[PDB]
Order: sequence, then C-alpha cells, then structure tokens
Amino acid sequence: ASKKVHQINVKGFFDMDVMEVTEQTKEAEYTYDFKEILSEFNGKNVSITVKEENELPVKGVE
Amino acid sequence: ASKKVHQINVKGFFDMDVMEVTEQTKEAEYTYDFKEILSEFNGKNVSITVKEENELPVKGVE
Amino acid sequence: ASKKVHQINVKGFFDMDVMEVTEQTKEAEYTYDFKEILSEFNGKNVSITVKEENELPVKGVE
Amino acid sequence: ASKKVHQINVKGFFDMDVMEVTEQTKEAEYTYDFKEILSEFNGKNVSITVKEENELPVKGVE
Amino acid sequence: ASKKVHQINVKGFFDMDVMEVTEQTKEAEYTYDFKEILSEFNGKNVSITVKEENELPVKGVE
Amino acid sequence: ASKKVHQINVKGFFDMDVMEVTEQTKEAEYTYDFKEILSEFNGKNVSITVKEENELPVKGVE
Amino acid sequence: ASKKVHQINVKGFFDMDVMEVTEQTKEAEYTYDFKEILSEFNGKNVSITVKEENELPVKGVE
Amino acid sequence: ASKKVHQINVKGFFDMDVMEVTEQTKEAEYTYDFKEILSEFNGKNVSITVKEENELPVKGVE
Repeated sequence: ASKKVHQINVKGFFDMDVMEVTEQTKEAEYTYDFKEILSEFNGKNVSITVKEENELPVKGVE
Repeated sequence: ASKKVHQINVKGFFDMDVMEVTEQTKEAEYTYDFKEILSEFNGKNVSITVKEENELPVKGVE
Repeated sequence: ASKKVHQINVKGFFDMDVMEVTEQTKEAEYTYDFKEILSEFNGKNVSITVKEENELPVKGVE
Repeated sequence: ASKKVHQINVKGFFDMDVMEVTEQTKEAEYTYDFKEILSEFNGKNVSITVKEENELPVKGVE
Repeated sequence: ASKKVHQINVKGFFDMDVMEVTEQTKEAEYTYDFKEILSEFNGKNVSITVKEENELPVKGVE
Repeated sequence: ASKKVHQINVKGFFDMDVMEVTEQTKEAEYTYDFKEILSEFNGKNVSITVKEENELPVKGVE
Repeated sequence: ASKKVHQINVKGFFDMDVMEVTEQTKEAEYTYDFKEILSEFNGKNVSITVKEENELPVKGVE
Repeated sequence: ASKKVHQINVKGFFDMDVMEVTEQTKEAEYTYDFKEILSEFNGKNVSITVKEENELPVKGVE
C-alpha cells in the first residue's frame, strides 16, 4: 500500500482553444496553461477528474 | 448549497500526442479520447484533478 | 473505473404535497420543484440520498 | 455540533411514474416505493442527493 | 446497499459518573445526558466511535 | 492544526444493561465492555458517535 | 472492526537536520521536535503520510 | 485553490533506530528507509501523519 502520489488540482475558467485555465481569486486573476501541466503527465498511468458544478434552476425567490 | 454537479473520471495510460487515455481492465482494454471529453467542458468553470501514483523505491525485499 | 457522473444536491424545507424543496438563504428564499428535478432521472439507475438532521434533546441549557 | 441524524440511501432503477426504485441484487430484485420513503421526511429540513453515473463513451474496445 | 441510517453525534466534556456530556458553545453551555442517548440504541447492532483530540507538546514558541 | 488524536471504534451488538458491546466476526464472537472503554475518556472533551444502520423495508422481491 | 487508533498530525516547515517541524500560526511560531514525536511510535506497525503542497506555476498574473 | 500536491504514504513496522519501515505483504516483506523518504521533504512546509491502530482489549472471546 506504500506509494508515492503526485497530484495537480486546477480550478478556473477553462478555454481549451488556447488550452488554459484561469481562476478569479479575491486579490488577482491567475492563469495556468493546462497544456504544460498536462504534459508533465504524458506517458504514464493517471487518474483524471474534470468537475463542473452549477446552480439549481429555481422557481421562486422570496 | 443546492447545485447540479456534472463530473467525468478517466483513469488509464495517457498519451497527449493523440490526446487519448486508455485503461487496461481485467476483461478488455478501453480507450477514451481525452479531447472529446475535455471539450464537453470548454467554456466553463471547472475543477481539474490529475493524479499519478507510483510505487516506493524499496531497499530490501525478502 | 472511468465514468460520467451527474448528480443533484437539494437542501431545504421539504413539502411532498406540492413536491417542492425550499431553502432559506441569508439573502433570500429559493424554491425548487423536486418533481422537475426528479424527472431528469426517471428511467435510469441512481443512488438517492435523503438526510434529515435535528438537534439533540438537552437536559439543561445555560 | 451535537446532533441527531436520520438518513435514507436508495440505489436502484428509478421509475417516477409508479414512484418506485428497484435494485438488482446478485440474489434478488428488491423494490422500494420512493413515495413511502419520501413521506417519512415530509415537513422537515433535508439534504437530498440524486446521483446517476454512467460509462464513458469509448473510441475503441479491445 | 440501500439502507436506513440513524446516527447520534455528541461532542462535549464527558462525565461518566453522572453520565452526561456537556459542550460549551459560543452562545450557551448545552448539557446532554449520554445515558438517555445511549439507551435509544440498547439492544441493537451499532458502531460506536469515541474520539479525544489534544494539542501537541511544544518545545519552542516565538 | 497539529494535534494528538486518540480514538476508539467499537462495532457490535449493544447491551447497555451489562454495558457490553459484542461483535460476531467470521472466526469468533468478541466481547468488549463499553464501561471500561468509556472510562478511559471520563473527564475530558470528546466527540462521540453512535450509529445504527438497518435495511430498507421492501415491497417486493423478484 | 473494533479498534483503538492513536494518531499524530504535524503541519509546518520541516528541518530534518535538527529533526524539527515548525508551523507559523496567526499568533505564534510553534516548534515541535519530530524526533520525540516519531519515537512514540518506534516499534509498532504504523501508517505514515508526508504531504507537501505548493502553488501552480502561472503564465499570467493580473 | 489550484495547487501541486506531492505525497508519500508508508505503512509497516517502524524501527526508528535504523530508521526503516517494513511491511509484510501477502507475498514479500518490503523494507523502505524512512530516512531517504523523509529527506525528500527536508526544507519544506509539510503535513505529517503517523497513525498506529491496535485491537480492543476483549473480555470474552468465543
């Protein structure tokens, strides 16, 4: 069960055209290039997760 | 706190050149194209996780 | 193990008569119709969870 | 933080027309009526979760 | 896997002599009697967890 | 955030009269006396959890 | 499944030369000696986790 | 929230004298040297977790 784990978490607005993820913090607006990140993993067994969560359509605010 | 979550989990051998992930099950060897999967999210806020876990270098076996 | 997950979380005061869940936010009072939400899943395999948590009967506040 | 939690987990094939969830066990096929279950919570604050997970579209099995 | 779970969480200062647990909130000091709570479960299969966490002995402060 | 945690997990059939918990393993049938266990914590802030999970009333096996 | 767990969590700047971990709280600067802590476990089956998390190299701060 | 995580998990019999952890798998007996592992983190903010879990003292085996 012993193992070495290496993981990258990236949260932000995704633009696959320029292949970049950019998050709007409370101070700035950071931009990470998913391409470079992804490449660090090219050639190996990985576990990739892509989550997108939105709001629930309401039917009435009071 | 109510929300609608949509998530994709993909585990397998990653080849970013052809942009495909392929896992070796006990029964068959499935191949998913990360490109198509990724595109379903292009243009929205996301969390991407990319995990890669290996074994620990030993020094004694018996 | 690769898969596509789609999940809906709804937290609020439940009224099964009108089939609606409504949560009280420190800014407003949203109302979601559990019927419409539930219907998005009609006809498929699902894990459903319904939690209700209350307070513990005390034997002395101070 | 002390509290009393009461929760119901139901996993199966969902039919909202007859309002029943039915899971296929390697020993039998159980059927629960979501209506009765849901009613045990009518009139209270609740967190409800509805998950539906499917497979990932492949581009080549082998 | 479908099931009905019923759980009690109780956090506070424990006195087994009078069999009572009492927590000091920011607003008030609640007192729950572990005896009554425990009895609700007498006669059934359970999981009991009892956790106690303290601070780590330091050796340098600045 | 550094801390020392000490925790006890006890799963089995609960009998508060003789104050003992007894689990039926695959080999034997172990019996732990909740009294002794509980006492190790008498006099300190703790987080106690008592869970009891049962099966869901069915309406039809096929 | 019943068991007694004993666990130590230590978060801070690690210096293996003097074998000490030191975290910078919003108040003080605590220093724990990993040596003493580690010794409390010498001679036992353990599980050890060492995590180090950094920031993601950006390409566009704004 | 985006970040790079690097984590090591080590489970086995701990000997701090020789500074080695050794686990007994269902096949072999692997030995890892905690010293080398630990050094990979010397000089960094880390989180360290050391857990040791034992069995509960019974009062009636059967």
